Amino acid sequence: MIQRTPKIQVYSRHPAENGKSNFLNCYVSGFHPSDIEVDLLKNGERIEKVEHSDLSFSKDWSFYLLYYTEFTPTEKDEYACRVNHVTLSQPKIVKWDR
Amino acid sequence: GQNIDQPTEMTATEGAIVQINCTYQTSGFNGLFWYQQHAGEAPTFLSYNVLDGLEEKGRFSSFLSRSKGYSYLLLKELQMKDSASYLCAVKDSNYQLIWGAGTKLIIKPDIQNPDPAVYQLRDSKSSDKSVCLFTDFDSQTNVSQSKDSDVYITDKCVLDMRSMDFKSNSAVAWSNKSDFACANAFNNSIIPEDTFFPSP
Amino acid sequence: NAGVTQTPKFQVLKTGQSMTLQCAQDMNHNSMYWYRQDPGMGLRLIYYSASEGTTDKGEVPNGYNVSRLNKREFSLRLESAAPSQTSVYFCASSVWTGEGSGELFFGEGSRLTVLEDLKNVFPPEVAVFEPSEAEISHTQKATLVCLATGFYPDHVELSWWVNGKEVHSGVCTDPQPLKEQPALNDSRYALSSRLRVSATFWQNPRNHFRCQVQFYGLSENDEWTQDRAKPVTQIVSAEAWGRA
Amino acid sequence: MRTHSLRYFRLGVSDPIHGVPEFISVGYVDSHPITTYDSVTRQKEPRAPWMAENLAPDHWERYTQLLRGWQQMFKVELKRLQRHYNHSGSHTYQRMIGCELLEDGSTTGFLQYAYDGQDFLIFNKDTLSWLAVDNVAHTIKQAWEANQHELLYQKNWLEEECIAWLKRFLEYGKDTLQRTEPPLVRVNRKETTALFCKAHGFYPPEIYMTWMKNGEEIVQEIDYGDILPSGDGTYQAWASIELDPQSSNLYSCHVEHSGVHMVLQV
Ligand SMILES: [Cl-]
Ligand code: NA
Repeated sequence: MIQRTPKIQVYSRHPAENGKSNFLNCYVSGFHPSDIEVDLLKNGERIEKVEHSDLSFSKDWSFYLLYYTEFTPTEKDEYACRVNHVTLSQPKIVKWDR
Repeated sequence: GQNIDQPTEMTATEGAIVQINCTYQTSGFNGLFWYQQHAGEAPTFLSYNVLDGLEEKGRFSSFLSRSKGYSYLLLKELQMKDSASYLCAVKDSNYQLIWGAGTKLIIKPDIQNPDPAVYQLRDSKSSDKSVCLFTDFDSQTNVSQSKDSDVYITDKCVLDMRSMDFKSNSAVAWSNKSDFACANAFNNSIIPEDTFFPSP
Repeated sequence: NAGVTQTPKFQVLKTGQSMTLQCAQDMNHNSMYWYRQDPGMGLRLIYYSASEGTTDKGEVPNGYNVSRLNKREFSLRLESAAPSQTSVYFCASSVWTGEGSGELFFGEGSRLTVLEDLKNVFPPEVAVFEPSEAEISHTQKATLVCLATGFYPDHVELSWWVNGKEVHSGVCTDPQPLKEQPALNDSRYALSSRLRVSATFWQNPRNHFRCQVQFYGLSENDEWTQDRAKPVTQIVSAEAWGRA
Repeated sequence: MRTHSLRYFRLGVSDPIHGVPEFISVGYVDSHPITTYDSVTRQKEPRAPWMAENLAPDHWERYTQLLRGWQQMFKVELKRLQRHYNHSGSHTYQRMIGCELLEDGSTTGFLQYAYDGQDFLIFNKDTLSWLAVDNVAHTIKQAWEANQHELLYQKNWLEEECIAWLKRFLEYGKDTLQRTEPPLVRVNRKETTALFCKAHGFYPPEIYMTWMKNGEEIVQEIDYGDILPSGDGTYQAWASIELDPQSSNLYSCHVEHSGVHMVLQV
């Protein structure tokens, strides 16, 4: 059967500016089947208070999810999104580029 | 609210055509069903319509107009077996059935050779009743209820002798009163002029 | 291939008595329903079961309860019977619910009469009346009449038996009984039936005619305190022989 | 109004892991979830506040019972498919139904099924037939098409009932669905050197962003980004094009959103 790997996009809710509170989004989409694991990383460590929307359905039968957490971006702290899926041998990490 | 309406009763003649109407005002529409229910029996599925037009099924046909919110069940070449109640029901937006009160269809048989007569039946040694039988009259005759409280008169009933392909209407009256006689039993009904009254 | 089987067909109840109606379907259907039918209005849903393992109220659930025991069985429970619950109860089933064109399959129905007291319950009195000699010579046919009178409630089944076998050809039975006192709410009933045969069949002296009325009334558990005989479920019949 | 749609999805999983439900059903108006049901809660619940405040509890009670029945039907259908496919392990079965009320007033309607995320059966409400992708689907197609009344019922639902539900929900959530928040658009330079056109803060999510070179658009060089949710009910998008350092050219970003066109010249 055809299994589709997730597309991972990490971005902020607003245009990021140092010292101003924002939201770090990780939009995971286009994957199939639905079982998936997502964690937001700060300096390589997992963030605890991370919220996420319910599983959502696309017209092409794939699924998407939005994981997010509130944060204040600085210059020293690096953020990333870690996603694991059946189509992935090892967990894939995508860093938040700004 | 949600409402279904159909006539209470319809009477037609054997062999003729009858059209049973059903109008509905509902919250949405997911189809209209017709059911047949003989007396003392279970309703049975007849037909179903969702889109506009006429659908045929043997001697029966069902028509639907969604814009007018009305349907009819058309019965052609009526037979005695068609005597029954016909129930119309509509599924609303939440797939709940709203039932009409039903239409009772009464079929009058075509009496080929009417021979109206009132006969005195033989007494039973185990009963004090005298029994008279009005029979073999044309289907246009109506049988009225008794005016006397101690005289009992049943409505007319069509009987089918399958071996002779013969049908006949009949009604029964009885009483234990001393003055009860078959000559006056059906005096409250309009009976044919040529009704035969055999002499006692 | 039994379809929908519900029991019992008739039942008389006293106010406050409990009662359970059974319903089984062997069509592997998922949805089951319980309706009541009353004169002058459409079927009204009491309770329904969209699938095995769930039930919900209908339009008139008050006074009733249900149990979807399994995929096949859907019982209806009247815990405290009330006179307003006098009705005809129908159980139905369909393959699924929520599908548009799926029709209902009904059981044969259960007629319930709930009475304040059983003092007015009566079995029928059955008599047979032999054909008029004037009819025989005038029409070459012979009509026998059976009268079942004075019964209450209207839970009767009338059948004709010719030479030990039940017949239907040439038989007419009143579809509705008459009230012997139409002004009374608790009036006892009367029912008439005719069996018309040829004159030759009636004039055979060995031919046997019998009208039979099955009455559905009280059972052993019903309390009876009247001076007359307890009006239990019974068969009352009357017979006649052909004559030459 | 703009174009609006109502869609209902179903997902069935044959052998889910311990926590995952075997059945899920969710409804959407445009991109907004409105309702949800699953085999764990076994309850029909609203997912939009304007849905909860406009539908009485009798609505949620009725569809809770309906969904419980539909859950079992979906399981039976998935068992039949995976048996005819001779497939072991866990497999998925999906359903999508819905309609669109277009801007000019016309309507569309659709109903599809999928097995393991691939098209399985597709309904044609004009020819009243099912399109089958393989012979397992062909068997189902013949069984469904033998019931002519069910085809007529689905056509009437897609063309009449679905549109009626959509207009009803459109009125309930008009403050959300029929509003407009214009985008904020900016242009950046990045050495990937490429020009990035970025928009954010807009609703509805439908937006068109393209690059133009000297008044002419050529979609081959343009890199289109996905329309992404920001998390506050608004959306953001971008589009990039690579610069030609060997010749001078006038680049401009074009953004269309809710009947308003925007041009940013570089
Ligand atoms: Cl809904
Ligand atoms: Na109740």
